[PDB]
Amino acid sequence: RPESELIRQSWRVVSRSPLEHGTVLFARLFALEPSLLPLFQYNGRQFSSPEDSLSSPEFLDHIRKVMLVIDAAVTNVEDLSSLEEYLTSLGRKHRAVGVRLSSFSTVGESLLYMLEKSLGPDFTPATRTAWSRLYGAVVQAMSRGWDG
Ligand code: HEM
Ligand SMILES: [Ar]
Ligand SMILES: [Ar]
Ligand SMILES: [Ar]
Ligand SMILES: [Ar]
Ligand SMILES: [Ar]
Ligand SMILES: [Ar]
Ligand SMILES: [Ar]
Ligand SMILES: [Ar]
Ligand SMILES: [Ar]
Ligand SMILES: [Ar]
Ligand SMILES: [Ar]
Ligand SMILES: [Ar]
Ligand SMILES: [Cl-]
Repeated sequence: RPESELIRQSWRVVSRSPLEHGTVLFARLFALEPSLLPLFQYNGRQFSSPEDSLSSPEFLDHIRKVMLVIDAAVTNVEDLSSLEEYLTSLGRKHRAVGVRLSSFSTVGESLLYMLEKSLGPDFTPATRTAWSRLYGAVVQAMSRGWDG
């Protein structure tokens, strides 16, 4: 398709520095939905503030994990059924830790935000539409993990 190369092309520069870029996504995510912060409980303890999360190795390791799942979705953009299985399980786990399926709309806007900010003029409405569709495919697959 042409959408696939829009995604592949947009992801290139972001994918080279995954923690720097994922740190934008999370900072935006906590700015939109502060109530996500307490859901990371490493040694059953809660982050008081967003800048607290950024000092946590485990938290930063979760940013890399997110970005690796996105790298998988970009990799397999033309055949996503393969990931469907993993993604339902991923969804299950995120129900187990306290994530409300509604919070993933905030995730999508954070991912668009981060991409818009690294691409500037290159993130065209077509690029936005391409990502919104891929992210949608991801979220359908993970939401099976709440039930469906
Ligand atoms: C509101 C958004 C999210 C919250 C609060 C959240 C929270 C968590 C928590 C608490 C864990 C277990 C602790 C840890 O491994 O670091 C986890 C694991 C994970 N998260 Fe997230 N998460 C969210 C979104 C995402 C998204 C969007 C992705 C991927 C696209 C993702 C990928 C993962 C992965 C890969 C793991 C490892 C699970 C496993 O295989 O054990 N997370 N997340
Ligand atoms: Ar991320
Ligand atoms: Ar953050
Ligand atoms: Ar991962
Ligand atoms: Ar993955
Ligand atoms: Ar994703
Ligand atoms: Ar999880
Ligand atoms: Ar996320
Ligand atoms: Ar994401
Ligand atoms: Ar998205
Ligand atoms: Ar995605
Ligand atoms: Ar997917
Ligand atoms: Ar997602
Ligand atoms: Cl490259």
